[PDB]
Amino acid sequence: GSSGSSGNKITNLEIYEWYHRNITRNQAEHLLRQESKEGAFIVRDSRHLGSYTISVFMGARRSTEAAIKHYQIKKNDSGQWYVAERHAFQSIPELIWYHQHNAAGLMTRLRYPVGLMGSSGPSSG
Repeated sequence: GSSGSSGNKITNLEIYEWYHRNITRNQAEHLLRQESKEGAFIVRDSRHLGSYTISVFMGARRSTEAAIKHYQIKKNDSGQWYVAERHAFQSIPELIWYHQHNAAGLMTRLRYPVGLMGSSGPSSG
């Protein structure tokens, strides 16, 4: 089971921008699609569980199509978050703290930290 508690939680992500909360698969990807540039990454919650998933834009090879990956952040017995299942951290905002400078997990070096306030994008129709 999963039931929150009374009051605000210690962990604060909303403060950041790369932490896209209150979104869904479509949103995560959609946002990246707008950037369509290697690096565009983000962080959302797993409607399934109280976890967090990182959505990065890989982009096709011949820049002809779009590519978006989804790295689910799991936790080990040591209650540490990890994406590459090789480097465990103590806080969510800590795992990406380094990654940004150096992936360190067969992942692209985050370049464009897609934040809540997106740059700009046209509307369907």
